[PDB]
Parts: sequence; C-alpha cells; structure tokens
Amino acid sequence: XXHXXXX
Amino acid sequence: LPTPHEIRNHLDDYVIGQEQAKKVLAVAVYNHYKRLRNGDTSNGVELGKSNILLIGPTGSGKTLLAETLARLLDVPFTMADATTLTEAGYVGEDVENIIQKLLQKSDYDVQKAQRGIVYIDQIDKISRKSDNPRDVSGEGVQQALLKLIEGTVAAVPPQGGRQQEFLQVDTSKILFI
Amino acid sequence: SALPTPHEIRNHLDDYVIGQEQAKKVLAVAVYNHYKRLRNGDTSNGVELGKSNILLIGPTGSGKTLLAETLARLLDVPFTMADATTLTEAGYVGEDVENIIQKLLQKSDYDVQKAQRGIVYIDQIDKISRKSDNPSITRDVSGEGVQQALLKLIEGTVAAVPPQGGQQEFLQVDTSKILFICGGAFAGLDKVISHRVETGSGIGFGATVKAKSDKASEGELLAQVEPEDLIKFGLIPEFIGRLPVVATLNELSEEALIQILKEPKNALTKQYQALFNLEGVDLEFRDEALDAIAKKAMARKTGARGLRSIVEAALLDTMYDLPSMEDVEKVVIDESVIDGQSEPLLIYG
Amino acid sequence: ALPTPHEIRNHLDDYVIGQEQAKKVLAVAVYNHYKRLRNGDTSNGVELGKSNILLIGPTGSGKTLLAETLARLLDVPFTMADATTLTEAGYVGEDVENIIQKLLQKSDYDVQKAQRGIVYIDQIDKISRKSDNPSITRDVSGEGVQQALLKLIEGTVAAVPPQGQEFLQVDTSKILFICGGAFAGLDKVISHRVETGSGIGFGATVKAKSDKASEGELLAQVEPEDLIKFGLIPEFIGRLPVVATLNELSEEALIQILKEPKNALTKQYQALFNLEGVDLEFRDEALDAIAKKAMARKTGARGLRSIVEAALLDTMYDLPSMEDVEKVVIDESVIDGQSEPLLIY
Amino acid sequence: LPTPHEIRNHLDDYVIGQEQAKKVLAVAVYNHYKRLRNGDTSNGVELGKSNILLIGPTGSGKTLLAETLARLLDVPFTMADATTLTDVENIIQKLLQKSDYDVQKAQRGIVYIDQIDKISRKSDVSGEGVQQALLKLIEGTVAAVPPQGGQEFLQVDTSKILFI
Ligand SMILES: Nc1ncnc2c1ncn2[C@@H]1O[C@H](COP(=O)(O)OP(=O)(O)OP(O)(O)=S)[C@@H](O)[C@H]1O
Ligand SMILES: Nc1ncnc2c1ncn2[C@@H]1O[C@H](COP(=O)(O)OP(=O)(O)OP(O)(O)=S)[C@@H](O)[C@H]1O
Ligand SMILES: Nc1ncnc2c1ncn2[C@@H]1O[C@H](COP(=O)(O)OP(=O)(O)OP(O)(O)=S)[C@@H](O)[C@H]1O
Ligand SMILES: Nc1ncnc2c1ncn2[C@@H]1O[C@H](COP(=O)(O)OP(=O)(O)O)[C@@H](O)[C@H]1O
Repeated sequence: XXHXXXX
Repeated sequence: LPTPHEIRNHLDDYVIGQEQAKKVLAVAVYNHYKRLRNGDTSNGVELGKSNILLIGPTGSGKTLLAETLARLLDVPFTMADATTLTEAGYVGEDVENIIQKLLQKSDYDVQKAQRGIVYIDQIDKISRKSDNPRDVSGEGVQQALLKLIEGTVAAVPPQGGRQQEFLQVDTSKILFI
Repeated sequence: SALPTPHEIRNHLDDYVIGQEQAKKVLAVAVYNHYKRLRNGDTSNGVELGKSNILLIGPTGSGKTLLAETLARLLDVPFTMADATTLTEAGYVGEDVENIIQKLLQKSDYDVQKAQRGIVYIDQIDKISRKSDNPSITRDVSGEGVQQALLKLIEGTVAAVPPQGGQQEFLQVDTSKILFICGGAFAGLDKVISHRVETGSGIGFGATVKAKSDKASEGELLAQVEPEDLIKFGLIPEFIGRLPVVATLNELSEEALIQILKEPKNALTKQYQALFNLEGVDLEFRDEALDAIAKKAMARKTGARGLRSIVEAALLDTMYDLPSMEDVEKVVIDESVIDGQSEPLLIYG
Repeated sequence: ALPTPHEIRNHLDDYVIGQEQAKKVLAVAVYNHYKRLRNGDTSNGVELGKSNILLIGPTGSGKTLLAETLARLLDVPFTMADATTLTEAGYVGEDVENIIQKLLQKSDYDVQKAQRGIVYIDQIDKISRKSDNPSITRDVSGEGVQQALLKLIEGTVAAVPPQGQEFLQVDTSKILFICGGAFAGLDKVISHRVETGSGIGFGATVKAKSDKASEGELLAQVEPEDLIKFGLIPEFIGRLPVVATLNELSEEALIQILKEPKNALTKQYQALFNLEGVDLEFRDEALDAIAKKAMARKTGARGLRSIVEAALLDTMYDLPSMEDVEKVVIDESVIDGQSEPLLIY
Repeated sequence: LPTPHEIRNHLDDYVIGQEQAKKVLAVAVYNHYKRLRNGDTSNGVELGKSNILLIGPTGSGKTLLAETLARLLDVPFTMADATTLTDVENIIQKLLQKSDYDVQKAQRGIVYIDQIDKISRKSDVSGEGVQQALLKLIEGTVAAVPPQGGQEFLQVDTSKILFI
C-alpha cells in the first residue's frame, strides 16, 4: 500500500 | 498578430510590481508563435525550443499571470496542478489527462489545440526526493512529464468513444509554462 | 489413542543428538504436555490451562536448529521453522509478524482448527535486541521493538491472513494454545553474568584476585542464568516473562564429537560413505583419525559445523583424483593424513 | 554425461592462469554438487549435508573470472550478486531476499531448476563487524547482512514475489553459495596471531618471525578465529567450512595470460585486425615491457587494457584507410612510444 | 560503415579545440561497434566491453560529444547521472524510455555520466557506496525493467552497452 523507509 | 509592446501594457493593467518579468514573457510568447508560422523552414537548423520557467516568491502573481494571459490570449488555456499528477496512474491521475482537459476547452479541435498554452502550478512538488524509497510523486512524474515536454504524440480517445481508435495529437508545438 | 511418552520420544531425538540430556528433557515434557492441553479442549474442570513456552540457549553450532528440524519428522501435528532477522515493527518494508502464521497454514493446508494446535520455532532471536539501555533516543525498528509486538502473539490473539492469495475477507486464527520455541545464540552473555555473580576486584589490598581460575563460559555461566541478567543484555522483562522455561546447552566436548561422527544416522562420515559408494570405492575411517579431528575442531571454536572444514580440506586432494582412478576397491585415511604429512592409502584391483 | 574433475579442470585451465589450488576446490565442489542432486533421495544415506566455498585472494587475482567461466560449461543456472547492496531488513538500502530474485530470472522462473543452481558473492569483505566502533550503534550494512544470511545458507524458505500480492516459497538448503572478496589488512591480522607469542623482557624468549613476506602462503594458514578479529562472526564462518587461497599474479603471469588464454587481449586484438585482412603479431620484447609497466603502476591485470589501448591508440586511427598492409609488427619502442610500429607490405 | 577519418571530419564540424579526444572516440566507437557486427563468428570469442573515461574542465563539451555523436550515427543515447545515487535500475530503464521497446536495439546504445568525482571515497557512506555498486553494472548484467510500466518483465544485456 504505502511506503516506509527510515533508519 | 502578437505584440510585445501592447502585451506588456495589458499585463500592467492586471499585474503590478514585476516589470522585468513582463518583458521576458512577451519575447518567449512572440518567438514561440513566430516559430509555428514558418515551421523549420528557415535556414537555421536545430532551432532552440521556446519554453517558460516562472520562479518567484509566494503571492508574487504566478497564478495571476496565467489567468490574465488566458483572458487576453485567443487560443484556449488550461490550469493544471502537479500535486494531482501521479506515475502509471494508480488511483490519482495520469499525464495524458492534461491533454483531455485541453480538448474540452478547445472543443476537440486538434488544429486549434496544438497552438494552445499549458501552465502547471507548484512545479516544485515534482522535485525528486527519493533518499528513502515506490515513489509515485517523484522521479516517476518528472520522467513522464519530460517525455511529454520533449515532444511526442500521445493517444487520446476523442470524446471517449461510443471504435478502439485514438488521435495522435502533436506536443512539440504546444507551449508549456 | 495411546500417545508417546518422554522416554519414547527421547529415544528418537537421542538418535540424532548426543550430550544434550538437559535440553532434550524440556522438549519431551512440552510435547507430552502439549497433547494433554489439546485433548482437553475446554472439556476439563480447570479453565484457562496454563502455558509454558521454551527458550533454547546454546553456543554456535551446538545443534539448536537441528533439534527443531528432526523433531518435525516424528511429529504428527504441524510445525514451522521461521526466523526473526526479517521481522520489522508494525508495517515496515521488511516484513510483518503475520507472515509467521501464513507459513503455518501452508503446512496444514489452511486448516485453522488444525493449525491452532501446532508448534512454532524461531531462530536468531537474540539478534533482535537493543544493545543500548532503556533511553534509545533513536527509534531502532529491528531491536527490542520487535519483541514488544510478539507479546500479543505469544499471549494469544487473532490476526488477518488472506486465503490462498485471495473476496475482501480475512481469516481469524487464535494463538492462545499455540506454542513457541525461540532459540538463539547469545554472544557476550558470559561477560555480563560475571559482573553480577563473580563481582571480582583485584586492585585493592583486601580484594581477592581470581587469577583466571573462574568457571568456563559453558560450565557454570549459563546454567545459573536469571531474567535480570538478560535485561543488561538488552531484552525486555515483558518478553522474558512470556518464556518461563529455559534450556542451557553445553559446548561440544572432545568425547562428544567422536560419538557424533558414528552414532547419528546423518553423521558426516556416513554421508561420505554413501557418496563414495556411488563412485564405487568403499570408505573406511581409522580410529586414530577420528580423535585427531576432534582436537583440531575444538581449536577452531566453531562447534560441530567446523568439522566439515577439517574433513573436506583433508580429503579434497583425494576426491579430486578418485573419479579418474579405476578399480579402487577401498580407501582408508591414516592419522598422518589428518595432519597432512602423508597421503591416504588406496587399494587397487 | 557428467564431467569429471580432471575434465573440468582442463576447461578452466584455458581461461585461468596461475591458479592451481583454486581449480581443485571448485572442481571437487561442483562435482560433489551433482552427486548430491542424483544420489540424494535414491541412496541409503539420507540428509546429505552441504559444503560451500570461501575464496580469498588479492584484487585482480581472477575470482570474478572463475564464476563466469565455470557457468559456460556447467549449463545449470548461475547468477551473480553483490553483498554491499544488501542491508539489514527494515532499512532503505536493500534486503537479502533480492539475491534469490536474480537467480530465478536466469532459470526462466523454474523453482525446481533454481534450487539446483549456483550463486557467487563478490566484495564480501565490505560486511564485517567494526571492532573499533561506538558500542551504541547498529552496523546494518555489515553485521545485519551476515546475521540475515545465516539462515539462508543453512537452508530455509523465503517469500519471493513471482516475476517481481502473492509470493512463492523456494527452498534453499540445496542451493550453493560461493562467497569471495579481497581482504585488506587481513595479512597483518594473521601474521600477528601466528607470530604474537613472544614477550619484550629479558627472560621472555623472542621468536624469529618476519623471515619472509609469505603473502601467498600466509593466507593459506588462515583459520576461523583470525577472521573474528577482522570482523566476521563465528556463525557465518561455520556456514563456509571450505577455504581457498589465491596468490598474487607472478612477474611472468601477465606474459602467460597475454598468450595462453583463448580470450586474451592479444587474440582479441588479432581478431579485429584479422577481419580487415591484416595479420597482428606481438614480439616477446613488446609483451615483457607491458608486464613491467603494469606491475610498476600496481594497477594489476585489470589496468593491462590501458597500456595496449594507448600503444595502438594513434596507430589504429589510419589502419582501415591504409591499404596494401598484409602484416603489422609491434616492437618494444612502440609500447614505450619512442617510435611508431613498422608496416609490412 | 563510417571510418575514423570520416567520423573525425564530422566530429570537427560540431566540435573544436579537442583534437586528441576525437581520435580516442573514433577508434573506440568504431572498434566497439565492429564487435556487434562480427559477434562470435571469429576465433576470439568473448571480445569487446571496452569502457571510455573522460576527465576535463566544466564546459568543454564532454556531454556535447556524446549527443553530437549520437546524432551523426543515429544511435540512441541517454544522459544519466551518478550524483543522484546514494537507483541502478533507473539507469537501465532510462535508456529504454527513448523508444520503450528494444530487444536487440538498446544493447548498442551509449550512456554518459557527469560529476564522476563526487563519488570519490572520503576518508563516509556518501562516497564509496556507488563505486562498489557500479562494478557489477560496468562488468555487465541483466536487470528487470517493466516495459512502458504496464505484465511480463523484460531482460536486457548490459555488456554490449557502452559507458562514458
Ligand atoms: N503581483 C500581484 N499584484 C497584485 N495582486 C496580487 C499579486 N500577486 C497576488 N496578488 C493578490 O493575491 C491574490 C492571489 O494571488 P496568487 O497569484 O494566487 O498568489 P500566488 O502566490 O501566485 O499563487 P501560487 O503561489 O502560484 S499557488 C490575487 O487575486 C491578488 O488579489
Ligand atoms: N548434537 C549434535 N549431534 C550431531 N550433529 C550435530 C549436533 N549439534 C550440531 N550438529 C551438527 O551441526 C550442524 C548445524 O547444527 P545447528 O542446529 O545449526 O547448530 P546451531 O547451534 O543451531 O547453529 P545456529 O543456532 O544456527 S547459530 C548440524 O547439521 C550437524 O551436522
Ligand atoms: N588469475 C588470473 N588468471 C588469468 N587471467 C586473470 C586472472 N586474474 C585476472 N585476470 C584477467 O583480468 C580480468 C579481470 O579479472 P577479475 O576476475 O576481475 O579479477 P578479480 O580478482 O576477480 O577482481 P575482483 O573480483 O573485482 S576483486 C579477467 O577477465 C582476465 O582477463
Ligand atoms: N566546442 C564546442 N562547440 C559548441 N558548443 C560547446 C562546445 N563545448 C561546449 N559546448 C556547449 O557546452 C554545453 C555542454 O556543456 P558540458 O560539456 O555538459 O559541461 P560539463 O562537462 O561541465 O557538464 C553544450 O550546451 C554545448 O553547446
């Protein structure tokens, strides 16, 4: 569905 | 038909505080139409494309110039938005829809639509920010728009169909702001 | 319907594992008691029969992952073998916790009533643990956060899984009676426990110096493991409370390796015998060579898995030219061959 | 039929120069891989184990060459991925499952055929735990990838989108992995440990270390504990029991690689000259000079192309236009640039 | 079909002040394209794959050389950048966007990269990320690319594709 990207 | 002296005066009636910008638009607007009067018939080959890039702060009259120009100019005008634009049309919109709205203003007149003007607001919205990625409003939008801005014929169903046919409306002639 | 007993199931696992009597006893009681809780499907006076998960702790290559694999063979009820490195906290790109339940249904053929009574195994559980203390200003998405999500899963709840890939419907599967066996290899746990128990000091005059005479990491620094020790390692009390039982596995001893080469049906030596048999040459291992391999293996400190390096490298030169050779009835490996001083002896016909 | 280890060694011999020990490992490994497929499930022995390969050597030694040339005569599915891209799950960089994706494409989406394939990994040294690093931090690039790969090498099932909202399960226990890469500073690590054991005081004895560089022979004495100091995890090393040591190219290795291989630049350049009808010959004086320049620059075999290209850069401009030139001779002066090559009519 | 002398004249028509650069591209392009014609019929199989590197001050026409050459030879050319990279797939699909359908026609295309010094290894995730990643790209490989965005994936070889 959506997008997730982090660190 | 286009006049750079008079057009500057006409914009002055509706816009104030930007004198240099009026001179720039009059040259590009005059040059773009002059090119189409005699298309690629001059001796000069590989003529540079005439386009416009508006850059100014908030409340500077960017949206205002598009409205005033549309009223003064005879060819049909359109006012689109980049936020609605999405790549590969998942649920938001498609780039080809911009051409459909242009025909509605031109009443499905290809000869009259190719000489139209295009203005896209919030150009910064399509800025590619893919540091942490898929991206539907970033590179995908700019890539599709660049293909259209380059000049290509795109299939557009005229009237939607009652046919399985589409018209190959040119794009290099149409101007973009 | 006579179910197996711990002595019977232990005999099966004993055929595949050696020197793990402490840990094998735990799996037998759980599997044994798991059928009792299953038989009493809300048909007993005692409602909400307690649950007792298992935590298999052991060194590298000690056979933790091997126990769960061999267990599934003789097990009638379903089983699974998942991991935790690919798990992410609440919807990240990596994976969701519901993927574990999807695997269980593939083995049970999407049988909800049959999958709820299944068993679950997880590997590398220690990897998902915040190394830092409680503050954790940066929000790690693969550390202790993953453990927090599993709390609802272990306690018992219902998740959403599409059937066979899809309808706009989902399947609710309870986890109240589903067992979990989270086994992982913990590194540096011996140092943390020494500070709490040994409390050694040797600078001052009054304080006594141990002089490197303390117990080994596996000898006495694993059996007396307590929840409070794991908090310093980075686990959350809430996660450990869900796993009361603990199983401590000792490091493979010199004598243990000798048995592992011969007693198991899947031992490496047996595998080479079958592989060499296909070529047509018999394989015989001398007793001197077997013990020598054990001495070399311990130096590597890689566990049972390190044994393959010693055997394969030693016989690499032999396997390279054995197919070309013809009418070779037998192949025997001498003690010197393990060291590499001398080449193996071959018999021709 | 099935190729024998000797049979496959001679095939690699044409494309591989100066690597004797490495050919034996890949030959025995690949040969064993076939038996495990056939003998497996049709022999008294059951649950046949697996053994992977770990290639270690300097840069430009031919590690990447072995992975490609082997696939030509093998005919089974093969792939090539990079570890550096891989990152711990849940992060922006990449995921470990990606590696499986490429393998399927090479097998035309054949799960039964992809499990029987081979995989190679380059630049493996870039993922090592940083001993000297702040405690509170996470090496998703180096440590996370290793942790995630542990279960993959042992054998398991991972979700894979078929063809790139459904996934396909593909076993991995039968799949083979060949990790390889240059390890900078490893020579000092191994040297220390094997020669560490001596004090500085009067009573303490002194070892006679540092007798020889032993670059080609020091990597051969590698052990798993030496890699722990480097940054590798003991669990990851256990998954790769076999080890391979590739020495640096010899002073005259470049000379042999120029002539003996069928894919050498000399033969390749001759093909370009041959189609035009002009023969191309390289003398011994010219070739040895190039070898000295290559080693002096320390670029390696990879940089060898530059020397040949520059030497013929000016001359190649007019060869097609020129006529009545049946043969061309290359001289040492031509490589140096002192004089132009002579034309034979 | 062209020759190094003829291409040099054509190159001089639109470019000036760079004489040594013309001879480099003429032989490299002529030889590289020659490989496509001969293929593997010759004894020297597995030939080709020679990359071109350009180092010069800004405004020297480095990009113009590729674009002018692409027009002279009528070969598709794309102008990608490495500064954006921290994807690799974007570079491959980019070239395909010229015609959106190429099996044995995009393999002979040319690509140009700008600001190659940015990726220099500082001594630092910003640098050295790209160089290790570009190794497999330059050495040749095949990457999945959805043609036109869409349900069948397309495989395109990269070894034939030349890089500048
Ligand atoms: N240059 C201007 N001269 C006079 N009035 C202006 C000017 N710019 C904005 N205004 C006033 O502000 C109103 C809205 O102006 P807009 O053009 O919509 O502002 P804008 O910042 O150009 O919009 P954006 O940023 O392109 S969405 C107009 O109806 C005017 O009343
Ligand atoms: N008790 C044992 N008896 C026989 N072989 C064993 C034993 N323990 C380990 N092995 C061997 O070691 C291999 C790997 O066992 P594993 O279960 O993976 O050990 P491990 O401690 O679980 O490693 P991890 O947990 O993945 S770090 C097995 O396939 C056997 O060949
Ligand atoms: N040992 C070798 N024997 C023969 N040719 C070699 C050797 N090493 C390199 N070459 C030549 O140099 C080319 C490049 O070699 P590579 O396989 O890239 O070396 P490398 O050590 O694998 O580099 P990496 O993998 O990036 S560390 C080969 O295609 C051969 O032409
Ligand atoms: N010799 C030349 N003749 C004509 N135009 C040139 C020449 N050299 C550079 N240019 C101009 O420079 C522009 C390209 O600059 P470029 O080489 O891309 O700069 P940079 O290398 O800094 O990116 C083109 O628009 C082109 O018109």
